[PDB]
Amino acid sequence: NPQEIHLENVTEEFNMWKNNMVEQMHTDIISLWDQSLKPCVKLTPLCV
Amino acid sequence: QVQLVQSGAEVKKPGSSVKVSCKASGNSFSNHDVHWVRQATGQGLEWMGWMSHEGDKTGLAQKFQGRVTITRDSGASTVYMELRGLTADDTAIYYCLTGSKHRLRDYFLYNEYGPNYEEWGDYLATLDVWGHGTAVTVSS
Ligand SMILES: *[C@@H]1O[C@H](CO)[C@@H](O[C@@H]2O[C@H](CO)[C@@H](O[C@@H]3O[C@H](CO[C@H]4O[C@H](CO[C@H]5O[C@H](CO)[C@@H](O)[C@H](O)[C@@H]5O)[C@@H](O)[C@H](O[C@H]5O[C@H](CO)[C@@H](O)[C@H](O)[C@@H]5O)[C@@H]4O)[C@@H](O)[C@H](O[C@H]4O[C@H](CO)[C@@H](O)[C@H](O)[C@@H]4O[C@H]4O[C@H](CO)[C@@H](O)[C@H](O)[C@@H]4O)[C@@H]3O)[C@H](O)[C@H]2NC(C)=O)[C@H](O)[C@H]1NC(C)=O
Ligand SMILES: *[C@@H]1O[C@H](CO)[C@@H](O[C@@H]2O[C@H](CO)[C@@H](O[C@@H]3O[C@H](CO)[C@@H](O)[C@H](O)[C@@H]3O)[C@H](O)[C@H]2NC(C)=O)[C@H](O)[C@H]1NC(C)=O
Repeated sequence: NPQEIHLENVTEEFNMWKNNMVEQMHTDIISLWDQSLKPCVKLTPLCV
Repeated sequence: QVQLVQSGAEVKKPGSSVKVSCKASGNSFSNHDVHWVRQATGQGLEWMGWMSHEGDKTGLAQKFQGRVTITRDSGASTVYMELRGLTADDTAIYYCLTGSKHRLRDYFLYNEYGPNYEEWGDYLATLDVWGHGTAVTVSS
């Protein structure tokens, strides 16, 4: 139950393109990609 | 003893090409080097050229560059040679002979992650038995 409530009588500032949650995603996703990449076979024999 | 066969002798006009053929019984060219030799009466042997028994190499004595080619029938049962530009001083006994070689790596680098770098080459070991030969002469 990922509950949310509307706040009574509230407004709030937001700043798209300033939030760093996005930046966390940028490096988290990259890190994950590499995390699964790392345990794998190199193809450098194919440079022949 | 593998039978060897070669083209009949031929007279040719000056300034022009001739062609010869040879055969090995049992298709034994697959196991022997193809070679061609030239000789004139009263004169020493001259190597003309070769083909590897694998057929992956060919070559000529440098005197023949741009005048000679070597080809073979599929499955290498027979071989051929073409000579070009012949003149009256090219009259000679031509030969087809089988041959042997030693293949030794000439250089290497071991690679941990791939095939070793390698260089290889061929050294002729012996001539094998000679064909009966062909005679070619040039006249008007
Ligand atoms: C580890 O690496 C080494 C290389 O660093 C490997 O050795 C190399 O092996 C290749 C084959 O894989 C050899 O190529 C073949 O060479 C023979 C000629 O070589 C023989 O004669 C040598 C000379 O012997 C006289 O002289 C010495 C003094 O110098 C005296 O002591 C002797 O008593 C004799 O008087 C002899 O020394 C050679 O032995 C050496 O090599 C063997 C391994 O082969 C070692 O055990 C020994 O310790 C020693 O180092 C040897 O006995 C040629 O005849 C071959 O030509 C055939 O094959 C060609 C295609 O490759 C083809 O184009 C030719 O027409 C010809 O074909 C004929 O033979 C085929 C069978 O081989 C038939 O199928 C065919 O129908 C036809 O009949 C070929 O070139 C290298 O020479 C050799 N390296 C060196 C420098 O000698 C070693 O094998 C590797 N180890 C392992 C476990 O893989
Ligand atoms: C780099 O490696 C190559 C082989 O991959 C080496 O080639 C060798 O080079 C020398 C010089 O061209 C060749 O020597 C020849 O020897 C005969 C007789 O002694 C002499 O008459 C020639 O003038 C010549 O010196 C040698 O055969 C050749 N090897 C092969 C496999 O072709 C080269 O030496 C290497 N360089 C380094 C720094 O080691």
